[PDB]
Amino acid sequence: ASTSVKPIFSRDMNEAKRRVRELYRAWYREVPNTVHLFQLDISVKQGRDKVREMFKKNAHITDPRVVDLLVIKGKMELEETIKVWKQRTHVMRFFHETEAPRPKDFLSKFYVGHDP
Amino acid sequence: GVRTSPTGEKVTHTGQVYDDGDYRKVRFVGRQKEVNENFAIDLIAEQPVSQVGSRVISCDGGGGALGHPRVYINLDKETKTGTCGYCGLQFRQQHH
Amino acid sequence: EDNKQFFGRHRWVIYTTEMNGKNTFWDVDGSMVPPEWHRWLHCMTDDP
Amino acid sequence: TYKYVNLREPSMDMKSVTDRAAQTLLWTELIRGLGMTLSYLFREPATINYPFEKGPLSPRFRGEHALRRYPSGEERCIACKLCEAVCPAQAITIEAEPRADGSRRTTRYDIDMTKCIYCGFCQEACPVDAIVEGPNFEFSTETHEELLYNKEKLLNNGDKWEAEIAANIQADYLYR
Amino acid sequence: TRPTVRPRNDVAHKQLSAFGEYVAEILPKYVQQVQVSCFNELEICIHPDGVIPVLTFLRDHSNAQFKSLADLTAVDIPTRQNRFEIVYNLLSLRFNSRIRVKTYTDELTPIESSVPVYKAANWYEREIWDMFGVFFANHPDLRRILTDYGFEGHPFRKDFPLSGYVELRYDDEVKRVVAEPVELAQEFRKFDLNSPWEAFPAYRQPP
Amino acid sequence: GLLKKTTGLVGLAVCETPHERLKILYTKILDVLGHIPKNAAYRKYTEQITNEKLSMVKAEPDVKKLEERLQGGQIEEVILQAENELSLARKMIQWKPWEPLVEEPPASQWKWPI
Amino acid sequence: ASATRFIQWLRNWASGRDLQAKLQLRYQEISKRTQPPPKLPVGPSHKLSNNYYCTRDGRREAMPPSIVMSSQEKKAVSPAPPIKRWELSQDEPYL
Amino acid sequence: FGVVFRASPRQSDVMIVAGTLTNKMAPALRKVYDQMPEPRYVVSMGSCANGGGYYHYSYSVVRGCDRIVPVDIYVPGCPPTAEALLYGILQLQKKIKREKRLRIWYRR
Amino acid sequence: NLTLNFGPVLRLVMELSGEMVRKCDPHIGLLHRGTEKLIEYKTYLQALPYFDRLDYVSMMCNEQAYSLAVEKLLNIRPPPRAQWIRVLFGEITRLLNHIMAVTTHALDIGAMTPFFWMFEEREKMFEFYERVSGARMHAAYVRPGGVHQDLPLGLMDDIYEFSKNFSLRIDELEEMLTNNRIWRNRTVDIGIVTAEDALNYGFSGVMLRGSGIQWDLRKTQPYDVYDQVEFDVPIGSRGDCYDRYLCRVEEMRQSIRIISQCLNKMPPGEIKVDDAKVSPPKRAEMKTSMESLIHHFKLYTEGYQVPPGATYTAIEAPKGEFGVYLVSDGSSRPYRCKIKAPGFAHLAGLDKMSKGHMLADVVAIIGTQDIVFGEVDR
Amino acid sequence: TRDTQLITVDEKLDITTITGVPEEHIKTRKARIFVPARNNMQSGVNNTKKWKMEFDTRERWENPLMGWASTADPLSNLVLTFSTKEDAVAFAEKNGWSYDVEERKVPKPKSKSYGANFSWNKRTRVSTK
Amino acid sequence: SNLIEVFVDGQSVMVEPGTTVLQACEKVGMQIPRFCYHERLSVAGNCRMCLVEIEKAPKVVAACAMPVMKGWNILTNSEKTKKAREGVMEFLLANHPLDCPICDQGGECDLQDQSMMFGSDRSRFLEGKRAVEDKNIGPLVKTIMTRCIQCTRCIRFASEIAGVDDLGTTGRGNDMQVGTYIEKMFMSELSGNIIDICPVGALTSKPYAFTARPWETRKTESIDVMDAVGSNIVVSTRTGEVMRILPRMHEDINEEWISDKTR
Ligand code: SF4
Ligand code: SF4
Ligand code: SF4
Ligand code: SF4
Ligand code: SF4
Ligand code: FES
Ligand SMILES: [K+]
Ligand SMILES: [Zn+2]
Repeated sequence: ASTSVKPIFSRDMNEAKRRVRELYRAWYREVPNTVHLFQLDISVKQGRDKVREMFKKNAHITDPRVVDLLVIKGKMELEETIKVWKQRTHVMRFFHETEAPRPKDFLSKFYVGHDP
Repeated sequence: GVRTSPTGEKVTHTGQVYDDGDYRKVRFVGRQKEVNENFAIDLIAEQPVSQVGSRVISCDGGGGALGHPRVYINLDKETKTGTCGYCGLQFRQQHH
Repeated sequence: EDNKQFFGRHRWVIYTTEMNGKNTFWDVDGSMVPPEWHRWLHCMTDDP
Repeated sequence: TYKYVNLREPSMDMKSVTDRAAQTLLWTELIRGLGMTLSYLFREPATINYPFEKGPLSPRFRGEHALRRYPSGEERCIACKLCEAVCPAQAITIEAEPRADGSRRTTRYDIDMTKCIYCGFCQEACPVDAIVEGPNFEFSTETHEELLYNKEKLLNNGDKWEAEIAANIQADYLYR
Repeated sequence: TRPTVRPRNDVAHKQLSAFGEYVAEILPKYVQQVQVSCFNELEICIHPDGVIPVLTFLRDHSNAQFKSLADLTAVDIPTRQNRFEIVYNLLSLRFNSRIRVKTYTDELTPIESSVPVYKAANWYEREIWDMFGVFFANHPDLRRILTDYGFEGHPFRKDFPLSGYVELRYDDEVKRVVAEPVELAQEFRKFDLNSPWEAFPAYRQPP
Repeated sequence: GLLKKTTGLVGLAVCETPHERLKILYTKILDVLGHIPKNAAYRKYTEQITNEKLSMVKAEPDVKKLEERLQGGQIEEVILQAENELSLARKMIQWKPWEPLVEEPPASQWKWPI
Repeated sequence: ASATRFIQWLRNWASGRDLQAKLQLRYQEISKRTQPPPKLPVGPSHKLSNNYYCTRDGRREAMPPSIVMSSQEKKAVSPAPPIKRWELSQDEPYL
Repeated sequence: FGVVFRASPRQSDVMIVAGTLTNKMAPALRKVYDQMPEPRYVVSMGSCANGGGYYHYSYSVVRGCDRIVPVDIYVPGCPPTAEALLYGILQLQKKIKREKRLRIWYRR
Repeated sequence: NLTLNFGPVLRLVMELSGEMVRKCDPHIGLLHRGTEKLIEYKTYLQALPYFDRLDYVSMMCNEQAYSLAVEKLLNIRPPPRAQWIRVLFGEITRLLNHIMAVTTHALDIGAMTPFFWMFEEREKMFEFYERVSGARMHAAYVRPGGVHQDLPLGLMDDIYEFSKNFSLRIDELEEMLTNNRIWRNRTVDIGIVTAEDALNYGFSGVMLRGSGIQWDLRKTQPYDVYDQVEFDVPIGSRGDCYDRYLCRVEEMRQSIRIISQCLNKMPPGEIKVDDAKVSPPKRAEMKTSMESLIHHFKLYTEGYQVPPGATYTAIEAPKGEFGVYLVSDGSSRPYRCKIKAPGFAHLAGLDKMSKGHMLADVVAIIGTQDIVFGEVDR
Repeated sequence: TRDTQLITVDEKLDITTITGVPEEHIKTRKARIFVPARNNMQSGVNNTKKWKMEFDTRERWENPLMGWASTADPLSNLVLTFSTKEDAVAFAEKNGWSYDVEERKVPKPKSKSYGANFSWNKRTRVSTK
Repeated sequence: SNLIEVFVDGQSVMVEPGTTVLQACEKVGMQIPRFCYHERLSVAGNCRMCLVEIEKAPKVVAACAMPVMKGWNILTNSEKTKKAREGVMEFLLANHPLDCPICDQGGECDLQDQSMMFGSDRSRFLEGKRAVEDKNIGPLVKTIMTRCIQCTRCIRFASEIAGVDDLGTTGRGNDMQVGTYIEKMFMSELSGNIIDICPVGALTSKPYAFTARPWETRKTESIDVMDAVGSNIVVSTRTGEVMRILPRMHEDINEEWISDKTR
């Protein structure tokens, strides 16, 4: 029917969620090695917080196929970090250290510009 | 026809000049403001009006293929000269 | 000019030692050639 | 049709095998290479004495953009924006209005010479030979802002290079 | 003759038409449409399930021997529900002919990797993944090939902005190259060039 | 004729018994085609071309003359293609292309321009 | 060209070839840099009659692709006849 | 002129950025610059390195190498002729000739 | 094993086992500029200069590939003189690329002197480009419909004078490389490709002819006036770097052979299609005729509309089969322009060709593939 | 009759997390799905055939150095073409953009008659021709 | 129930009696070329650019004014129809001035576009062109009347839509001129609309003169607030500046017109 579609890897959320945890464990265990090889100025705890935050923003997904892609992309990101294909600049682009915070309240937006 | 503003900055042929309180004048400190000295509006006024003996004259700017597209100018109106739309040259009809 | 030299070395300019109030005895620049001679010096024409 | 580059069988007769033995032991073919570079030592070098000598160019050479005038001093540009619409690098910015005497002229004509790809399409598209690429190729600057030309810089180039632009156009206008 | 018009080759149009029916008869399970353009180029439009069967037949069959994969690319048409069109350009040195094979997929449906058939598809599929976001199943090594490490988005999608979302810059405070939201000193000037008058009546679509 | 020294193609070795190699391969292709339904187009077309090539092998002893008859380049290139045809026919049995179309496209999938 | 006869012999012998016949430096055998003005020809469509554009319009003779098959006994065929075998060069078959 | 054809980065005095600087290549170029012993100069050659040129509006092009490293001479062209680049090297030599490192030190 | 990240525009991530190469993984994209996405925002004439800058050693052979594709969709035919100019400068360009390929390859493995001898010849061939277009490299001279301008008087005599002496220049290059045992040691039996692997890995050009495959698009699928010239296709026998080096050096000799015939058989006529809805009119008639000015105005603002369709047009560029898959939607801007760079498939096979070789052989293998990263990355 | 094993997925298609778009440009934007109005300067109707999707205009300011128009909006130049209204809404919904759909405006069929220019009694008679 | 059957290139289309050949071709998506016909003005039939071949009929018929008959087959793309369009285009451009680069209509001119699509690609006119004196009809509409192709749209719009019978044709033959004869200003609350209907650069917006080209403007569809009608407009902007205001078709509010204040 219309709702019948090929799976990427997972046939339902339960199988997809397994791959999410397997990815989280791989990421969780590479922050100390990443913070060491790249000689980052951040701590391991805040490096693991960023991993947690990335896994949290897209936590409302219910389509098994979308989850597979998010894990496929997540593994590609992990492979680049482990292989040291990335450099110190690429690892630190998750932290946005150079752009001032954009205020989220209505009044603060109203003073600075026309954007909502 | 370069005029100078009260502060001293040259006015360009487009009429551009920074006001007195404009901070952008700081780019010319230690440097200069490049202003072309030959104002086109003034040089095309110096050209004499051409007296032709027909109602319609054609201008191609001079030089044949090196000029501008050839256009025909109507000279029936005796209260003004017929100006070429591309090059500004003026024409008049002899005693009519 | 020396037309017995091979193409490229058959024309050259010895720059002035003073141009527009600047001492160019040792400091010479390729942009000091005026446009009329620029054409002849770069072989865009045969007529100086 | 085709040919084989490396499909020859070396002779095995005793003379040929000894000719190859002499080449290996006595380095004969390595000594031809020495002869070919000793030849070049006694050839006149191809170097020219820049900046006193210049590399040859042609009237079509595409160099620094410039804005031209009619023989009367009037600008040739009538703010049509065909050059702006064809610039592949979108390096031309034009604004226009009715001049004080009613003429159709630009109030802005900028070329970002760091966006320009020096392709000459603008001078192809101009119906009045206003914007051209002159013969100049020595205008390197020490700051990025000196390469953002406005209408004054381009008009100054035209007055500065008209004597040479006009003769280059006269030499090549019959091919275009 | 007519000096300014491209001469037709009706012999090559006939031959490619016959071979198109040949392929449509031998693989009815996948072939969905066969067409020959006015300049004699054969296109076989297939179901995505037939990527390996159809390509293998064209590579190995004695009357096809399409042993070169000239190119493999994708085209993004957002108006279709299967927005991506996967295109295979094959060459046959035996019969001195070319054939084009087309299929389709969407942002989520995998396509089968044709690496087992043509080894040349290894990098072409990575470029399709990198630039369009089409996932190829059973690819030996699938990852970005052209985009910067950690690049977000797929640039060749029709909805991806031309200048992207981030630009790089060296920050002296942190002593490294950083990425920030893109701000252009001069915005790209969008020209609307289309003429309001129909150019080619032969391609008019029904009302 | 005297056996050639090389086929000219790197990695393609010279075959010393081309006729016997082609008879086996062609006869083996026909045997595999017997497992395909009679109405399948792949059966009808592959048997037709295979028989023509097999007829030429049995009808011409000279290798150079056989190569011109078959129009497949060096005889070693004909043998390699017969090996590719044989591996293709085996795989078609698993694919079963002769079946009806798996699915239809959406209404305007192959419409150009949009 | 300004080299003396002696150095000419030395360069020639070391190379093994007569270099003075083919010098890599261009002397006065190249075209003059000021040429006479041209007068280029016109194309086949420069006519005053019998030149309607509907009879020489290539773009409007393009047609949409022919649909040989769609989803909305006989002899087997190949895309084209087998490629004819190449012939060895008569100019220099073996380098 | 004394300008060797190609020196190793650790023996080099001037860096010629000749071509398009993409985002993927930007950190590599900065690292080579940071490892150049001083005095060090940068020559931006062509429109791509000057301001992005033909690819100014691309998602993967640094809009001018002068966002990554400081630039001493900009050479316009696409490409600048070999003579135009040479005119830019001779302008860098004239720029070194105008330095006053010891005068500034003396008057400090 | 030892992992070396040979950073830079090529980044090789090799896995060495002693002195042998166990795995070569080219990391590319250091010159990816989004050319294909930019072309979608340009008219067809505006997208032409983008093709000079893909294989920037064979500039006027890239333009011809694009022009043949747009002409195929336009259903027009460039005039006969324009096709002889396009075949004359196609072979001058092939000399430019093969000088850059052989000599840079030689310079990489130590031989630095032939680079300077032949780059004087390149300097004289850059003058032919500058006398027809005004640019030394990125001419933008070959266009859909023909060429921009006609050859200036005196050029063909200058091409003849250059072509007389060029065989002697190749003979001097061969006195340094062909028989030199050190050069043969660096190239013979290095990077061997079997004819079947070469076809399946998408190779083209001398990457096939070096392995004995008899294929050349100039003879099997001729374009322009290549069917009216006589030349030979050099074929290798071992599939190695040395045979590929001999194919390239022999192709330069055949290019001089073709240039000799273009100069003699150059016909008269116009140099762009006499159809002012595709090719702009002469400036002389753009300034006198109303129709001409209208067509000049619209060809330089909107451009010519191309009928809807899709073509894969390919040529035998010096690097190999260069083609474009060009999709038209009926408007004046391309819908899709996929570029098939021959080096993209070649460099993908570097890993296979490097198996069982030492680290210093990887430099010779990359040279024999004739890789330019303008076309690999696009 | 596909051999490939399919699965059931009953949820609205949504790809916002796998497109790489910053969250600021998915939630704050306002798509507009419309058929472009005819350019009133011309009578051609060949630009009113397809549906377009464009986004809400944002700030453009004057560049201090040259007076050029600057922008910080990555979607300012983005325009998409769709065959029908439905397949344009479908694209917006899966990308997460809020949208406004404007119904196509087709010219009303007119009753035209040349003879009415010379009417005996009615007011349609023309004074000049 | 009264629909008759007519064919357009063989395709059957049912049309109410009184439908013209042009209208019947618009029911199959074909737009016949036109200069003098405007669907909101009275039919004129004097540009002859709409001539189309009726199958079996020796003479081409003005599609804008010819009521279609039962069973007619309208050959909109035959050799006879295409040769009729090139002849008429050749006559329109014979005296037209080489003004495109200085003409505000360039890039959105129906004479340009239809010349590219239906006219020839070169000229055989070897004579001198006609030049025409200019008329000052107020501060809102600039008139360069050498660009006029004598289509009479302005005359009909003023007479029928605006109710001002001040425009007309004085003279005869090739010297026929459109204007007011006397020195008079066409000052009407709907006067600015003659700029739009005029297919050429003869009538242009004087405030807008020379400021922009059509291809570089961004078009925003919004509403007018100068009055309570709610006229639909398009606001043309370039580089963040407002350049001009154009009408937008709404059949129930303003058709395709706007007032001078709105414009
Ligand atoms: S030469 Fe090319 S890039 Fe430079 S301004 Fe002219 S059109 Fe633009
Ligand atoms: S320079 Fe030429 S093309 Fe550009 S706006 Fe001026 S007249 Fe038009
Ligand atoms: S030649 Fe032009 S396009 Fe190529 S790198 Fe240099 S500036 Fe960029
Ligand atoms: S009205 Fe049209 S054709 Fe006439 S000059 Fe103006 S733009 Fe050109
Ligand atoms: S001025 Fe314009 S609307 Fe009036 S008759 Fe002339 S072309 Fe037609
Ligand atoms: S539109 Fe019919 S004659 Fe003018
Ligand atoms: K108008
Ligand atoms: Zn004039």
